[PDB]
Amino acid sequence: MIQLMLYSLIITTSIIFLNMIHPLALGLTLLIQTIFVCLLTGLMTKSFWYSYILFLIFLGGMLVLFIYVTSLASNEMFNLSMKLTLFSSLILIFMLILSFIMDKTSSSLFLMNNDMQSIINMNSYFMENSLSLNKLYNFPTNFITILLMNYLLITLIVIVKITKLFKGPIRMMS
Amino acid sequence: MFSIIFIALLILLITTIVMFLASILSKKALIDREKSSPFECGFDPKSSSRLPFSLRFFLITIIFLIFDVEIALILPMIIIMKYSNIMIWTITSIIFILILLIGLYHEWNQGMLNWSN
Amino acid sequence: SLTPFLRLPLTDLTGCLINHQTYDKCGKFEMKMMECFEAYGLERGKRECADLISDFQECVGMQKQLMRFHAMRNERYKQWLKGERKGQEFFADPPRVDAY
Amino acid sequence: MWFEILPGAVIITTLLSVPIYAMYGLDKLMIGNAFRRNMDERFSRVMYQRDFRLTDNPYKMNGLEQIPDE
Amino acid sequence: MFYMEFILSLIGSLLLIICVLVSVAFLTLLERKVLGYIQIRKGPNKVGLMGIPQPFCDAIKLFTKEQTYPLLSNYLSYYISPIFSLFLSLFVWMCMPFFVKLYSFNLGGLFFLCCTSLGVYTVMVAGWSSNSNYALLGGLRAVAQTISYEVSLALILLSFIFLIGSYNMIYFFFYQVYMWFLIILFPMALVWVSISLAETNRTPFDFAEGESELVSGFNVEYSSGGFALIFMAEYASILFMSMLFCVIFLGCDVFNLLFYMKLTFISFVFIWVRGTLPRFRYDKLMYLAWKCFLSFSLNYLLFFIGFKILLFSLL
Amino acid sequence: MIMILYWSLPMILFILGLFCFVSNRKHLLSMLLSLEFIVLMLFFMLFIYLNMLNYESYFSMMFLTFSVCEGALGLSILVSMIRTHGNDYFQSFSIM
Amino acid sequence: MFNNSSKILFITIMIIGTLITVTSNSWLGAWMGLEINLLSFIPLLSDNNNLMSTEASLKYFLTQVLASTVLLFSSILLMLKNNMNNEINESFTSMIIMSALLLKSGAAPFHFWFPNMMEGLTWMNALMLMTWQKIAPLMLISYLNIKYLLLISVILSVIIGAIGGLNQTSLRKLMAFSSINHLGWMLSSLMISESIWLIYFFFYSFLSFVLTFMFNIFKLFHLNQLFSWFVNSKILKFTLFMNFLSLGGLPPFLGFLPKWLVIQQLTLCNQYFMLTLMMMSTLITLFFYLRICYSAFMMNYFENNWIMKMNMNSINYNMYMIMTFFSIFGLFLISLFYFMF
Amino acid sequence: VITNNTTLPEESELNVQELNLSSAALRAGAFHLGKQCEQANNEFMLCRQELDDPRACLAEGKAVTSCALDFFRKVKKTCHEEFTQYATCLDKSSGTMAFSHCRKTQGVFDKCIKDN
Amino acid sequence: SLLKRAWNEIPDIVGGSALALAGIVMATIGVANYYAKDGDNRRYKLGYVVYRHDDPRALKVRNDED
Ligand SMILES: COC1=C(OC)C(=O)C(C/C=C(\C)CC/C=C(\C)CC/C=C(\C)CC/C=C(\C)CC/C=C(/C)CC/C=C(\C)CC/C=C(\C)CC/C=C(\C)CC/C=C(\C)CCC=C(C)C)=C(C)C1=O
Ligand SMILES: CCCCCCCCCCCCCCCCCC(=O)OC[C@H](COP(=O)(O)OCCN)OC(=O)CCCCCCCCCCCCCCCCC
Ligand SMILES: CCCCCCCCCC(=O)OC[C@H](COP(=O)(O)OCCC(C)C)OC(=O)CCCCCCC
Ligand SMILES: CCCCCCCCCCCC
Repeated sequence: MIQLMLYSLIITTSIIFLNMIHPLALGLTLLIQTIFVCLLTGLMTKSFWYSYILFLIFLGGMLVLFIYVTSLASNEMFNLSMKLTLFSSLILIFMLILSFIMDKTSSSLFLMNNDMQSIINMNSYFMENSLSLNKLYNFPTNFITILLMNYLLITLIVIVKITKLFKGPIRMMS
Repeated sequence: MFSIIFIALLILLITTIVMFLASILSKKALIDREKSSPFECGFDPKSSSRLPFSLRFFLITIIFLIFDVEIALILPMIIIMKYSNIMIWTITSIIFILILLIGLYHEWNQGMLNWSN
Repeated sequence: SLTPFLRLPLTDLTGCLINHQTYDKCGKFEMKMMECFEAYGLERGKRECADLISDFQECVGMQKQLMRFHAMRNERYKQWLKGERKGQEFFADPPRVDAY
Repeated sequence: MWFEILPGAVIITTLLSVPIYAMYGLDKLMIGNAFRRNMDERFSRVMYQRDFRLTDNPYKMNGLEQIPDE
Repeated sequence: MFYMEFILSLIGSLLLIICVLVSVAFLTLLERKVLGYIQIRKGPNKVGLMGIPQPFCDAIKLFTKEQTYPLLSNYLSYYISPIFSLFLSLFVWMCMPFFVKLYSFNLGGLFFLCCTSLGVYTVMVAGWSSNSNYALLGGLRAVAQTISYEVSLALILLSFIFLIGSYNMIYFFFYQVYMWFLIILFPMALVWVSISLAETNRTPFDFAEGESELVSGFNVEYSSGGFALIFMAEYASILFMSMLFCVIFLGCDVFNLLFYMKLTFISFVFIWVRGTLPRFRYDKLMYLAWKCFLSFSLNYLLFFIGFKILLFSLL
Repeated sequence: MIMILYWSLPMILFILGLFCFVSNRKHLLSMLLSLEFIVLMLFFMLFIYLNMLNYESYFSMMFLTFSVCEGALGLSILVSMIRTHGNDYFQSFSIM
Repeated sequence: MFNNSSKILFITIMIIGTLITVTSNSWLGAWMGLEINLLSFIPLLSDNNNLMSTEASLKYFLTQVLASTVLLFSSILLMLKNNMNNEINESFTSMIIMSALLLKSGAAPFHFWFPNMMEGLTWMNALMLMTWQKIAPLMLISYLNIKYLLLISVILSVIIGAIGGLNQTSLRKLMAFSSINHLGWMLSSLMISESIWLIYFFFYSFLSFVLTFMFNIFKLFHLNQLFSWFVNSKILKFTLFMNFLSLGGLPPFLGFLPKWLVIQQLTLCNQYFMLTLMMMSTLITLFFYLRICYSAFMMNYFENNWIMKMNMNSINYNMYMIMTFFSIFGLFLISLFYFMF
Repeated sequence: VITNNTTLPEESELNVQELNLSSAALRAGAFHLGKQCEQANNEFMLCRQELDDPRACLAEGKAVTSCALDFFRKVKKTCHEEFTQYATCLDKSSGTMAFSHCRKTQGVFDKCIKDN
Repeated sequence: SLLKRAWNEIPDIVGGSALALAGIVMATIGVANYYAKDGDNRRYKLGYVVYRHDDPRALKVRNDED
């Protein structure tokens, strides 16, 4: 029931996100979108780690983007429309009705949770995020992690090169 | 996590009831023309706050974003120490923190952690 | 799986990225498919490993099992709409939670 | 002089001690066990499923009186 | 899951919310009394019996004064932000390690970091939507402050987690049965006290609400309920990081009254730093949390990585 | 039907995000936010794929790292617009 | 590359990312290699003293980020349906993978970013854009056995890249439209023989790498800058302009050989109609090559009077004239080669 | 999936008496149970690992449940009240039933086991 | 020369570098102590593992005292 509610909320916020001209409307819409996407991703995995990781990522990213909102397109008009509110309300109540009259066994995800796994699975009895995150630090794929460290260092070098700090601060009509 | 959703909705409901009770029991006086105006320390503003703001720490913000996704790859290895090869875990962990120290000390050497000015 | 074009030492890290060998129920089937993908090749394996490809595909993708389940669920609701299945006896006896 | 700081601090000490100790009563009123079952590990959750399968109360314990004489 | 649980989880969460709110009120009373006694003067003494119902005087007045309907503001975004600020500042308190099963937070550090990042989001939304220059400056100072302390707060937490081996804060109790972690982590007792004041926007890092650099910071257009929920959100954040100083550095036991005495003492320390040290500049805050705190966090993380490999071979 | 009942939704939301990315907007930062949305829906679809498999969800952080470095590249391009222009209007840039 | 060692670092990470892409046995490793290549190639192509180079970098960034996200989307769909890294029978998600690869490569009808962005570049970054950045999407097209979509891309690329290059008198956009026309010959060879594609790509990159050096050294950004270009002997300019007849496919020059091996391998594989469609395309490419060749074939020109001495680099002009000899008299090495057997 | 060609054990085979003790009663006396049922548990889990088929090792599961039932009858005949006190202490002493929370009743139960 | 300037102007960096060098030395000592004995064959094993007598992993099983 909660998964179908998250489906309906993600659909309604995606309709809202496709229709917003103002960057702050897009920012708040993608705030509630990443909240609902973080909860939905959690439902699929045995543990709740990557939802938390994705939330730290997408709250570390738009924290910067608001500073660029206040530095570029700080002055732009909001335009509320009754058509979008009526459309979102009608679609939202229609999908809550459709989710209430639906069989929730057929609409549930086939991905296995921590309790959907059987009792005979001895790997399920370990600590909940151990075997999932193991291959980041194991022998076949530590070199991809090495490549990611060097990639992030090269990324930082690129950011320093193409954002020249000695040219001055950035604003509109600089 | 389903209980956390319900208690988060209950906290949001309780705070909205608290704010609406603060609005209902507030003193209802008539709105003056210059009461609603922005403060600006007692004088006329000359400029709206929607005027563009100068950013002197753009490089620090993007370095913060890069370092935060670097934080997102450190948090696994608390769990991974008891279940992996100790040699590979130490090579990855000490090489991770030393590469971060090379990057941070190199940008300290260039002075890119200082605000543009 | 695919092939490395102009393969170098840089493909040794990439080659072990996503596979079913790490504690998965399907991987042995996948391993068998990889066996003929090492024997027949990538192009003769599309024709001479049609049995081993399909077993891995409906083992990890679970296509035929989920089509079976959705045919079992739709027939019960179809019998309820047609009136053959009573509303009180619409669902069967539930399994024990200690089962599976 | 300085002791008047202690009114206003003990209330922070007492009231924040309220939501733990009250549950140490409020479980014992209805659960019968002062500690409700923790669900951190998978095995504790599976054995909680076993207890709630055996009895409607998972905190009601089946002793040796359940076992038949033979 | 048993039905009674849900009921007792709801009851314990609501009782925790009510007790944290009244403890926020008496924390304002405690700050106004000892912060006076930081100087020569006294605290509130006349109203009520001995100043005890003084937060009730402060709460009756702020719930009855006229709501500001500002002119150039976006009122539909200005009205909602203190509600969300109080909502996350009370929602973070569900992470509290109970010895009973309140909530099985296996990932309490990540939950704490998420609510920590979200509280400053409410602060910077309330700063922008007031449509005042001082409010926008306080909001941008809050964004620069959280960009300064966020990665430093995370890496310092990881070092404590390494001493635990798990992300569940009740496992802090088993590793502190013989002694407190104040013996080992005294440089990050200082560093976590520095970060926790930057988390709660408190002196020496009070740039989001400045009384001399700006005029009340981002609270310049908030009055009579919006200011009240913003103020309780800030003080509940102060109570939460006082609790987290008591969890990590001190004993994580909750069945002793000495824990709540220690929490009142760490709250007194939070008042005590404000009454002694002057405020920084946020230029020096950004030069501090990027070149000193982050480097020390990475270095002592290396020290804990080596010590945990040394300890694991001996076991 | 099986492709319709499972994972048909994030294809539709990714198509809506792609249409939000290419729509006639005044500013580049709206396109950066649409990039963040299509990162979110690619995370959803990749997470469905990595959770059919049991213990291969470690890859889900690498995609986050490459996507954040994409966003950092876009943010630094947005800084480099100010080094040459005074604005981020897409009409103000050269069409040829 | 020029004026900084960090650009040499960016070239190193460029080579590393492209070789990570083309060696990947999974689409996800190829995707992250494309991310590394994009990360490497944004800072080269960015210059704050040029107002149009940043716009060209923005156009490249938006085009590659849109094409990389569609590529990962259809890769995830291919893993969702046919759970191995490839597909047994061809379907629509393979066409979405091929279309997202064709947006990276710059082939028609997804070609429109490519000469509109090349006006903002220098010549060395143009050479890196239309030679090395076509390694990674074209080598990933080889894993897909789709004939109609590739054939439509081939026909559209050879039609547009010939017709479109007639209007521009700027050498960068004209050479970009020439690279679109030579992309169609590469994609036509991609579904008959991967080795023949490698040979056409190597000789096309050789002719591009020698025609860039004539424009990079003397800074020839326009067609009339060729007419005003001073040489100390007009026979030297006559010989240096024979590389355009080489790139047009005229024998007995070197560039007849890769076109000829593509035509031989196409006729052995029983394709005749699209080969005939590519015969009419390369006449128009040779036609807008000849407008450059007007600047040296008439042997005497009404030239500007003030300039009297021509200037060049030492090592760059030394390396330029090794390859100009092999772009004219390169068919004498037909006996030495052993790839084509 | 399960088809008509695959055999299954009948309902008369699976209708035997099963251990219906709670979690605190199983955790109390858990260390003394495996010293008596070391042979059945190891054989059943070894043949459950490699055979990996629930139809196999059914008699091994019968032997495991019979050994556990015989041990619980032996506990029930002699000083049932000490086991009741230990199981009640282990249930009521902590959330996760750790043996370290109360050890006095564990000592009394081990003293009764050693005396009997 | 440069150590006195770094110890005068940035002393927390010098103290952190000493702590990190001590951590690198202790990591080397811990890895060498882990691999000096049979550290891969741990005494207590996660899960329920049973080995037959003819298995090659059977004679590697430790018989130490708790
Ligand atoms: C030389 O030149 C100069 C001049 O020329 C001569 C000048 O003139 C001036 C100008 C100067 C002057 C005019 C005077 C000088 C100024 C000063 C001395 C100012 C400096 C002093 C201070 C700032 C004071 C010291 C600071 C303190 C004490 C910190 C605390 C201060 C506060 C204001 C905090 C109080 C606010 C509160 C308490 C908010 C109220 C909210 C609540 C109480 C909410 C809590 C709620 C509860 C407890 C209960 C709620 C429960 C609920 C909702 C749930 C319950 C439910 C149930 C069911 C029970 C200057 C500067 C100058 O230089
Ligand atoms: C994570 C991000 C999430 C983002 C999405 C969040 C969405 C949340 C829901 C949004 C709903 C919006 C509804 C808006 C309705 C009001 C619109 C409005 O603007 O009202 C204006 C009004 C006065 O403002 P005005 O005069 O316009 O002044 C501005 C001039 N510059 O303003 C007002 O009067 C202020 C509002 C007063 C509301 C009072 C409601 C009536 C009372 C309700 C019951 C209270 C009961 C309390 C006691 C209970 C006891 C059990
Ligand atoms: C209005 C919402 C504000 C934002 C809340 C963000 C919470 C943290 C991010 C996240 O995904 O956390 C995953 C966590 C996962 O749970 P945990 O892993 O923390 O705990 C297990 C849970 C009963 C064992 C402890 O979920 C939440 O925090 C629930 C959020 C409810 C939101 C309600 C409104 C839609
Ligand atoms: C900088 C590297 C730290 C870790 C070193 C691990 C290997 C130590 C020596 C092992 C010899 C067998």
